[PDB]
Formats: sequence, C-alpha cells, structure tokens
Amino acid sequence: MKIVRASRDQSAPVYGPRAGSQCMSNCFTFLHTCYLMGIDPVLDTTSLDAVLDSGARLDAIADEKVKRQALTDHPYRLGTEIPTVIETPAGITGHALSRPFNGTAETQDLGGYKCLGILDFLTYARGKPLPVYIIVTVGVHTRGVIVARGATYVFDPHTTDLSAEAAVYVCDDFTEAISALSFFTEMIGDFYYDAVLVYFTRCRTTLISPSELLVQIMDQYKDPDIDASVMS
Amino acid sequence: MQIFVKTLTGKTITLEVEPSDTIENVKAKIQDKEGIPPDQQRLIFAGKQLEDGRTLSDYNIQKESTLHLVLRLRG
Ligand SMILES: *NC[C@H](*)CC(=O)OC
Ligand SMILES: [Mg+2]
Ligand SMILES: [Mg+2]
Repeated sequence: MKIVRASRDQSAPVYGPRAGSQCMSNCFTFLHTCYLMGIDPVLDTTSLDAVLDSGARLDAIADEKVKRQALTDHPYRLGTEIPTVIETPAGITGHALSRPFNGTAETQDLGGYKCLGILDFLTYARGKPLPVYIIVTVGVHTRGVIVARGATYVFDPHTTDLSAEAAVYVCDDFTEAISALSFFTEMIGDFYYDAVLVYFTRCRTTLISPSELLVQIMDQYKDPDIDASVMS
Repeated sequence: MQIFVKTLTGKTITLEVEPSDTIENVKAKIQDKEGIPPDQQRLIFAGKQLEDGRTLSDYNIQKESTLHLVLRLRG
C-alpha cells in the first residue's frame, strides 16, 4: 500500500463554518475528477488540495438545497442530497446513483434482499466494467473508492493514523482497501457500511435537468443497478 | 399486534402495531422508541423494501412477523 497526501484535511479552518462536515462532497469531487482526468493526474498534492476546495463548494451548494427543501436539518449528508451535476476546472459530470448497498463484514440474505458483506460488495463492484466509482460511509465518515483493474484507490478526506492530511490510499488488494475503510484497526464485529456506485457521464454544459440526466445515464449504462426510484 | 424489527448488526426491536398502520407510521414508531429518523430507515419484508404510503396489511404482515431494518448512514 502507498499513500498520496493533500497538504491539509477537511477540518482545516479555511473550508468554512462547515469544515469537517463536507466529507461526502469531497468524496464526490474526488470521483468526479478521476472520471474526467483519469486517476494519475489526481494523485498529487496540488490536485488533492483542488479536490478539497471543490468539495467545500459542492457541500455549500448541497447545504443550501437541504435548507431550502427542508430535506432534513441534520448537518451530515445522504448521497441523494448531493447535486447530480458537478462542475470543476476539470470539466462537468452528471451522475446517477445505484440502488443501496448495505452490510456488515459477512453477507446476510434477508429473504432475497441481499446485504453483501464488505468484501463481497467490492467483489460485486469488480464484476462491472472498470473502473467503478463508489461512495462508502462507515460510521459518520465517508470515503471515495475506485475499483480499478490493477488497484483499489480509497480517498479519505479526514486524518488517519497514517496521514495527518486527506489522502488517497493505493491498495494492491481488497484486504488493504477494507483496512482503510476500517480506520486501519480491528473492528470486524462493529463493521457496517452504506454504499452507492456512482455512474458518471461527461456533460458539455451544466444546462440539463436532474430528471433528463438520470434518464440519459440509465440509457448510457443499461444497468439494472441504477436506482430509477430516485426519479421525480 | 406485535411485530419484531431486526437490524443487520443483530439488534431486535419489539413494536405494537396495527395492520392498518402505514409503513411511514411504523418508521415513526421506530423513531419514538429508538431515536432513528424515518428518512434513515429501510424496512424489508419478504425480500423487498417497504414503501411509506402502503400499510402492513398491503404486505400481508401479520402478528409476530419479523421485519428487517437496514439503516442509511449520514456522512
Ligand atoms: N459525514 C460527514 C463527513 C464526516 C465528518 O463530519 O467527520 C466528523
Ligand atoms: Mg495533478
Ligand atoms: Mg387504531
């Protein structure tokens, strides 16, 4: 396992009043940037700092919609509360989220409703056309995960024992990825995750409705795992 | 009538409910007892996620049935 670090973490006072709480938007911005640029350019300190800057902006946008809609008054976010069009210097993406994935360390089949264990989930993801982009939350901490052919990348916008700063953990296997999702310690028994796959498209401009975008992405991928029930 | 609600991490909640109660109402009862906001609750019975505007009776959920509670995590 190798590590590539930003120059700060998400709790830095520069990021605003919501410094700390923008983790999920920082993860979306990470995935967005890798989809557009490829992975290699994003894996340096300058680019990771740019991800954090853009993530703070996205979070601010998400925060206003939550307040306007009265989506909740909780400070932390669900995936469906993040704007599906994301615009940065790298370009513009639209995304659609998968159906929910939830589980513990081990797969549980709830009368036909499969709740995959974390390894089985990453393995499921790896059976799709690579790379696959994932938002994964464990506890209150959201990470971005990219399952690619030769490595699994885990972006963590918060401090770990291995890094003071936000970092991408470059993992040779899922055992290392799961360690990163586990805060590099042993928590087999307490483990529980909430994850969505993120299906991206490059957009020429931002002038597309959320409903138009979802239908377009459904037609692009033709993958039953895309959550259509999001439609409004 | 009594139903059981079990989470993925083992915990079992006992609830007193009526067949004509909506899924939304069941979620409200789970918040009243366990403090979990309804928007973070996914209730599962017979292999399927249950829809808020439907009732227990719509899903043929009867006395002593066990539902599963899958939780969304705010990040
Ligand atoms: N889920 C919000 C981002 C994580 C966080 O606030 O860490 C405390
Ligand atoms: Mg770069
Ligand atoms: Mg009555």
